[PDB]
Amino acid sequence: GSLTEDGLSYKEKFVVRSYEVGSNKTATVETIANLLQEVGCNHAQSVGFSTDGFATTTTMRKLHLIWVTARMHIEIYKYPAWGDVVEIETWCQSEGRIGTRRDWILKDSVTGEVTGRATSKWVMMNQDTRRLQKVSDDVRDEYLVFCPQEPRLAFPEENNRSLKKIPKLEDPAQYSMIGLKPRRADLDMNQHVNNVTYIGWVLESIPQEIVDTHELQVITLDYRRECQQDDVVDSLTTTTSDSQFLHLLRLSGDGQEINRGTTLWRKK
Amino acid sequence: GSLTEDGLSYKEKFVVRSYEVGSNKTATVETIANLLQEVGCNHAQSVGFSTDGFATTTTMRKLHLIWVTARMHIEIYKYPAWGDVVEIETWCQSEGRIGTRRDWILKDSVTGEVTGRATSKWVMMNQDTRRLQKVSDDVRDEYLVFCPQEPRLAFPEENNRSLKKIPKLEDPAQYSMIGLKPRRADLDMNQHVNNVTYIGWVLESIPQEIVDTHELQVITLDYRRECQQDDVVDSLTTTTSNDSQFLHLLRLSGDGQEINRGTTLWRKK
Ligand SMILES: Nc1cnc2ccccc2c1
Ligand SMILES: Nc1cnc2ccccc2c1
Ligand SMILES: Nc1cnc2ccccc2c1
Ligand SMILES: Nc1cnc2ccccc2c1
Repeated sequence: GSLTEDGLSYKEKFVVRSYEVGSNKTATVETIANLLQEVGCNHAQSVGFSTDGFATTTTMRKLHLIWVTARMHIEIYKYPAWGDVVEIETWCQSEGRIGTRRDWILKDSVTGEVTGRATSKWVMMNQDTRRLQKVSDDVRDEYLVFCPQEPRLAFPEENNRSLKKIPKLEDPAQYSMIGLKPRRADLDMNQHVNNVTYIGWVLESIPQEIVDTHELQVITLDYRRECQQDDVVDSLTTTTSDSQFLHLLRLSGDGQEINRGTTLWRKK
Repeated sequence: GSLTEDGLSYKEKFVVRSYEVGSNKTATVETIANLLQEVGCNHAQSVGFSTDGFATTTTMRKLHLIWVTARMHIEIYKYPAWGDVVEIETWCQSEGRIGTRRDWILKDSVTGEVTGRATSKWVMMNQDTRRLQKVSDDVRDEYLVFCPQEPRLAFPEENNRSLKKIPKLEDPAQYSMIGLKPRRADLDMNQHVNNVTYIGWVLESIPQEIVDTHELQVITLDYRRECQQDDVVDSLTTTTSNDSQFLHLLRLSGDGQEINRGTTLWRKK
């Protein structure tokens, strides 16, 4: 792909592959999430940041500081069929001392219509202590020149689905998938579990009949803790209602929370 | 991509993606196997066959007959780095009434050098009864016009690694990864476990130290039985050997029913 005319956003076109589609011959939400991650990487490379998924500056590298996803929000109107070309436009925006935001717009290359949109909140943390730091003055001036100065939101709606608090699921869960482990294909270049894997694990506890009669429209996911290579996960789901669900990912042993989220599904 | 000038082979270029690489900053063998599957699907579409992974004709669809992988053989000399463009050329060849063969050649787009090669054996079977059958003349004549008439082998060698019999691993296995289950991302459009998942499951029992100090050079995998969506798998490995060789076994964690058997060859980095 390439940076747009103003150098404040990045665009890339993707053809949907045969192994990237589900039972309804269209891309899965995990395929979409992978393409957003890929276009975010190419945007970070096109302007000089690191490309390991942390988008760091030389200053951030010296201080052992990385960017970590705290929240992901995805809304899909139409999943592209295999062979279809999808165009994704992405940009970053500063959210003061709290962190950074990356937004995406998905379009049909042939019609030009918006078929999806995503937003994500990123926080700064020490890679070793796993702490959390306010965006310091020195670090923000290094990335602000690559962000639009006026607000540019994929989800502009005054107080919408991406800014609501997610509650903690109470036991007993209605549905569950237990004993979920990552394999080497679930790890990234830094040997950490890929963020898309957690989306897949959340969806493992959705009953088969929902998957067979409904299409996933919205997904909001909070990232509270990372699952290590040798950890085992339990995926929990309860219907809160269209069909809505509350989700919970937690360590199979102690029940330590790793993720919490919500999904909205539409009848086919 | 596109069919070549003679319409007897297909070529496609792929850029390596950020999520497609491993710890060495290069594509994994599972990424490669996925790209071979993708280029095979585009070749089947470019000449009118089905695109569900079974590459069927109207005659085969009428008889509930599909093509299934019996063996996969992959040899990688250089794994492409992310951002690198890899060009894959694929073609089919008839192997009499036994079945068909699909071959691949992987190249560096910039240098033009061969960085890998693969071969696979496919058998014809009834979708429902799961019973294999020898290719009839009516079925053979429908695909022969899309195959080179002279033999065209990715592995031409007098006695090569892709035609050797794989023995059954004996208990106790040296290494093992137990309780492996497929998720929805491991299923294809027909809700069957993707063939690349079995390659990943085989490699789950290779010790971390080998993965950290060696690079996978050769992998030969036999597909004896399919793992169902609700099945659990056990992955077993024993060292059989500057190079490291292993014997592999995938089997159902319950009854110990065999699903796959294979061999891997690794070279020191
Ligand atoms: N409607 C969809 C889309 N993508 C999915 C991805 C993983 C699991 C279930 C899904 C259902
Ligand atoms: N805080 C950041 C991080 N990475 C970026 C990559 C491209 C453009 C703007 C960015 C801002
Ligand atoms: N050297 C390699 C290449 N690809 C792999 C894929 C899956 C697991 C281990 C691997 C090791
Ligand atoms: N037996 C088959 C199946 N699919 C093919 C696709 C393209 C060219 C030749 C083929 C032969």
